[PDB]
Amino acid sequence: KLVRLPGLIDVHVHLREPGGTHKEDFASGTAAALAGGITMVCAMPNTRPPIIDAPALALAQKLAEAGARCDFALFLGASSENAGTLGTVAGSAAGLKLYLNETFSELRLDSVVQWMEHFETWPSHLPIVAHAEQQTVAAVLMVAQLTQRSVHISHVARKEEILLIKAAKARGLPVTCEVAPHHLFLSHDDLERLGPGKGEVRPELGSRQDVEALWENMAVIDCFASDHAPHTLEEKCGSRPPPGFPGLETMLPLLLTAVSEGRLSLDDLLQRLHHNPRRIFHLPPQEDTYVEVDLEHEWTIPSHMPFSKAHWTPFEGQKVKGTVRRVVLRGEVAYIDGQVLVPPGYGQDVRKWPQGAVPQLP
Amino acid sequence: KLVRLPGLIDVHVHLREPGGTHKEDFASGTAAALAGGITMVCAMPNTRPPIIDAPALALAQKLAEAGARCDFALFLGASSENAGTLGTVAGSAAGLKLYLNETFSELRLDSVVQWMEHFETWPSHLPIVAHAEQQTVAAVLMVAQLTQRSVHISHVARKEEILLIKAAKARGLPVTCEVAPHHLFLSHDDLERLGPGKGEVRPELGSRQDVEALWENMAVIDCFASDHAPHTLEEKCGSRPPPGFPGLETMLPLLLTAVSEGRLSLDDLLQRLHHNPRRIFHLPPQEDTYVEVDLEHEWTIPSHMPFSKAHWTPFEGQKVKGTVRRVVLRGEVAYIDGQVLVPPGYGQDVRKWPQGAVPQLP
Ligand SMILES: [Zn+2]
Ligand SMILES: [Zn+2]
Ligand SMILES: [Zn+2]
Ligand SMILES: [Zn+2]
Repeated sequence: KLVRLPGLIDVHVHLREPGGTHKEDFASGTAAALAGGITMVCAMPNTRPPIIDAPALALAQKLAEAGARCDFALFLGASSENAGTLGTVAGSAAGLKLYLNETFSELRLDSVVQWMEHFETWPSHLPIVAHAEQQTVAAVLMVAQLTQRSVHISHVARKEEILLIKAAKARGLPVTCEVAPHHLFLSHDDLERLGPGKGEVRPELGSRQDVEALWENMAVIDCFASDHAPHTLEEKCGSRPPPGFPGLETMLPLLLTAVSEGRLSLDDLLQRLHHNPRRIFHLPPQEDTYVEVDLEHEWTIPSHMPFSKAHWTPFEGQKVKGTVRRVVLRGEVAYIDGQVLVPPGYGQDVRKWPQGAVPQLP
Repeated sequence: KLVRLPGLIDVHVHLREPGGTHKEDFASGTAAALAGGITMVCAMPNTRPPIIDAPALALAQKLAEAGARCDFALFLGASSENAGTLGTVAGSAAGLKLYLNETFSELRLDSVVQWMEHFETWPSHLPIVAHAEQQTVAAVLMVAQLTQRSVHISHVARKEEILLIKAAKARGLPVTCEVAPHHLFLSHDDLERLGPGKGEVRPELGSRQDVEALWENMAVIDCFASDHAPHTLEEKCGSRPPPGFPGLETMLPLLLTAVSEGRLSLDDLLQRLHHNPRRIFHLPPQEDTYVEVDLEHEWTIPSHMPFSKAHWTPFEGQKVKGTVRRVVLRGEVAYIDGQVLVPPGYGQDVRKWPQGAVPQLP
């Protein structure tokens, strides 16, 4: 007996196109999404070139429309040069992303004053997301208060961070956050097995106490999102390992295992992979769209999942219970038992749908 | 014709006793203070042992009462172990100091949650000061708002920081700040001359644009304070140079030069070295206490000033106009033209004066 879920949404994926297509592209990344029960993704802007102006966004939109197999929205990225310049294209994007810790030259912000300028200039009704670790979470929360608006904090990984967000919410501040599966299901205890190269991710893997704190504070977590950050094994095992893990194909199976063990409910899961992503990012419903999962099937995560070009996974060897059996996207069968059945280009930009525009005052 | 000033206050000095007395002690540091026209100092807690509990404070109080030549108050320091333990001695201290960036093991805080615990437990009517650089200023401001109280930011050094504080003040937040003379009178342009060892200080020397921003934003600066941080030349020129500059003997001459050039007024100076320190830290007046200065005398800063055991200065070679001629402290001549005339032990703990206790609700 299969369980029918709505079409799940991952608001944080790196699909590497343009410019890193050996790591992943729209076609491979969205195949990975569908196999993981995800029917809509929001793609991050740290591509090459990065999506930091209108021409780069226009290119990315066409690459996505031609390559995506599931539906999508594309983030714009904040730079040291583009505050006050994105107003005409802002509404066509998923939102604006600020990289406040380690980043590529083009997305580096060298001053909190630049963060303020973005919060002041980006349209007030549109989403802003920050990669912010440790005290940077407190800092960007301050900037959000000074500019009187909301902020979404990406991949919370530490007890310190989730307790700070909890305290902010207790004071009624408009902050939401997400947590990635590797910060719920891996810790320092796994670095031995992974090694210093594969184990490289940002935010870094937490202690057992960090992991326990995130579970204890599940009520504070608004969304789950993969931070799918594909890099090849050659890159991860090399001399200058880039941070990041692939995660689209493993996220839902890991979380379904946790549901089966009673660590959270099916509803808790659907709030965090469907309802809260919709409401925070103003993402539209998808008609005739659903995912069928088998909660009984026990399997072991292999050395690589079938679709991501990353061709490795940090969850290798973990036992899971829960499998995606079928995905239907807008009335077409998109995935069955290991086979993707919609072509590159089937996916659409949800921000171009009438129901996908963010409502605003005239 | 000499100008009579009130007794000036430096709220940020490191006098190194106990535990670093080769660098400075209470007797030498307060001689330096008097020679710089300073009649009251607030001593920082990063001594050895650091002033992080009642026994250490008790020892420091006796060392100061025996050695100080001018009046003083002593800070307590926040640690990872002492939140909630300082209530009985808190009122006897200048305030509580948090070291939020680089620090010794004992004063290191590893989580913003620890900062919050201190803001929640330290008595609400007593001062809290933070060493906070760059985004750390935004972070500690957030903690101050979450806990609904004030904070004083030490040595603001950058355009980024002063503009952040300016924006916070425009929103009516209870934040004050101070700037040190090296961040007004030295910059990157001086690193050539100083070298990488002598030039080591935290916050680091700013760009010319940072320096210009602090002057342009003088209205935002509540206090001047030296951050007198004596280290010997051997230490500064050695393989692991500690950060910090000596500054008590040079601060007032540098600032008087700026007054003579019309860069700020005499009143602007007295607000920042007398009135605002009194009101922010609830420091009492000193009876029959005053400083006589000569604003006409031009001289060149030598390779070392007479009193600090640091026996070097980063201002060597700068031309100044303005000299301290006489200091009277509580009715006794304390300093005349290069000679200190009150003995170690003349100085008193102002927090023990009836007028030096901080008023509170019963
Ligand atoms: Zn990130
Ligand atoms: Zn990311
Ligand atoms: Zn400091
Ligand atoms: Zn200091």
